[PDB]
Amino acid sequence: QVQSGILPEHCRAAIWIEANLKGDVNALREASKIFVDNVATFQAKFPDAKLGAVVAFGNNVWRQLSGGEGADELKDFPVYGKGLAPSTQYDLLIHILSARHEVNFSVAQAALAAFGDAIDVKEEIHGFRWVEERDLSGFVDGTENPAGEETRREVAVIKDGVDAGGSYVFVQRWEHNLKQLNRMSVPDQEMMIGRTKDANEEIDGDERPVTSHLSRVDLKEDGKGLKIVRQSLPYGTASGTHGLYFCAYCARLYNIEQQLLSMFGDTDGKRDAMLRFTKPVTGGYYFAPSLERIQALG
Amino acid sequence: SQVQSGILPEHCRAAIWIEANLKGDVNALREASKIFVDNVATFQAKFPDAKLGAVVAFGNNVWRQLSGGEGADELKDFPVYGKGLAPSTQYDLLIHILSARHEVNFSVAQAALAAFGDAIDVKEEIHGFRWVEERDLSGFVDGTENPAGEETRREVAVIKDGVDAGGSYVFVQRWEHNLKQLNRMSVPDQEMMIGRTKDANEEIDGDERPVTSHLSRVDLKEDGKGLKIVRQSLPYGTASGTHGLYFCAYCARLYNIEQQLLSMFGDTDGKRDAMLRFTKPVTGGYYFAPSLERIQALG
Ligand code: HEM
Ligand code: HEM
Ligand SMILES: [C-]#N
Ligand SMILES: [C-]#N
Ligand SMILES: [Mg+2]
Ligand SMILES: [Mg+2]
Repeated sequence: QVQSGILPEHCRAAIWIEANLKGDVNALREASKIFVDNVATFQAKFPDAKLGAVVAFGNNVWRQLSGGEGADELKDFPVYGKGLAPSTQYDLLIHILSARHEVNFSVAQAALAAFGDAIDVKEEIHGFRWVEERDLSGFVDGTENPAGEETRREVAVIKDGVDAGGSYVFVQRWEHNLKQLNRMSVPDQEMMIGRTKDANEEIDGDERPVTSHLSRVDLKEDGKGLKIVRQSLPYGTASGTHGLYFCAYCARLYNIEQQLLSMFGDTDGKRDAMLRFTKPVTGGYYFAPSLERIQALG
Repeated sequence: SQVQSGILPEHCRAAIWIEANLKGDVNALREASKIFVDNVATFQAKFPDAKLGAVVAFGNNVWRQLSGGEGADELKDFPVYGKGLAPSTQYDLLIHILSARHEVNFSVAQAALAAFGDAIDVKEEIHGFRWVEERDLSGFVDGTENPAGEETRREVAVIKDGVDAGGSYVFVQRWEHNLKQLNRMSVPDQEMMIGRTKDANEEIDGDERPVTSHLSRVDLKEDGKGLKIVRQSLPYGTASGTHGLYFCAYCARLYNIEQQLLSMFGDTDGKRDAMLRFTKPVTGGYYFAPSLERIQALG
């Protein structure tokens, strides 16, 4: 019932396509059914890839496709920090992940053939897992990410009601300035993140700044963690733009939004220390329906 | 007398090509090149699993300066072919990194940029990937008649004696495929354009295919001796944006490459390559890849 791209772990490569609807919204119903069938065909042809994919929709388009039923938290991605986090809300998100970039490329081509000229592609990002599963900053990223199908489903997948099997998606492309990062001593970079760089040990919450990344995003509400399932990957060229393509799934949009309000100064007026070397340049929220919901579109 | 590690490896799934111009004094390339080939050895020791190789190669103007004009007799700036059908974008430096792991290539590319620093102006950076069934994005298999095995690849690509022993000439040319235009062609018309069958990859006989077919343009012989080259090309791009083939070839003589270009672009017999119907070259450059010892001896 869940779309195949939400739960797989340790993907080596991904493709994210963000697009606007040019045509009639009804064009998305047949295209989405064709695409999920193409995904099943590619999984049968390349079982070693561990391929998964997700089709997700922006607020305006999803309200039309669903007739206003469910997806109660869905809204256009707002700016956070009064503009520190910009907003680039589009209508459609396609997320393709697997162990093989070449298979993702064929799947991306099938997605574009299915949607055709009904969409205007705004962004296409090719993610790759880097050496030692580190972010391009040199810090390991995924250590506290929910692990195993059971916990990932608990965090990411809606349990009951009309949206059972669905998930909320957040995508945000960051552009790293590695020259500005390298000007920082390793201990200063470690206090900025909240984990040691080489050994990847958590720095105690009482011993690191409240602006450290972990202090901004490891949030609890009366001891219950506001967890999310991250599928982010590094991207870019060595000589041009590079950074992290942030991607997260959650059964509630609330958990993601509380982390953004914290990181961008809206909650307590303090900003994530990572803003010293990297910045977000896109931002969008989407609703990922269940596979049964996609089949019930036409 | 040792060949640079990136020329001969076969079947590497990923590559990075960086093309750049020199901003200041040519001297800056001397230490940077030594640092970079040392970084390559360090990365091979750290990621023995990667099967990493790399090449540093130089354009005519900068190689004449670094070599004092000795050797590399065929080197010259890449000219236009077909009076402009093949454009020319000759730069000063080419860095080619290939391995079984794109992530390792990325670290090596960053080390190359750290070594050369602000002495260079990067003009192009292309990330190549091997596609499904080793096919070009056009859907045709690549590589079938490419020299195979170290022995033949060395014979074709590596200079055997003299001051340039262990070196090679490099040609790079980025093509932009129009897959929509290709898909308007029937499969039999695409097969006559290439000179091989599409699904089974069987050669169409030379007397049964047009003289404009790709194989008829580039499978050239001089009294029965093939003008062979070692190709290291890979597909590149985005599905929604620009994509195609990043053509890359190594040869012990620049002559073999040039005869194929004169043929493909209409200079030899007035006929051009049928692939121009759906794809076009947008860059072009020739470089000289010295042997590892000649790079170590830069100073
Ligand atoms: C430049 C952008 C970012 C970088 C480089 C980055 C990097 C990291 C690193 C290195 C970790 C620690 C390793 C781990 O446990 O996964 C981490 C953890 C985390 N990040 Fe980020 N991050 C970024 C943006 C974001 C954003 C935008 C969010 C949420 C909206 C976020 C949410 C999280 C969460 C929830 C954790 C786990 C915290 C915990 O429970 O320990 N990150 N990030
Ligand atoms: C869009 C650009 C190109 C495409 C799609 C392309 C495609 C192909 C294909 C499908 C083959 C047949 C399989 C094989 O034997 O490898 C081939 C062969 C070959 N291509 Fe290309 N090619 C391109 C450009 C070039 C260029 C620029 C050159 C040389 C300057 C070249 C030289 C060769 C050679 C020597 C062969 C082997 C011919 C033989 O001996 O049978 N190609 N190419
Ligand atoms: C954080 N990723
Ligand atoms: C030709 N490759
Ligand atoms: Mg924690
Ligand atoms: Mg032949």
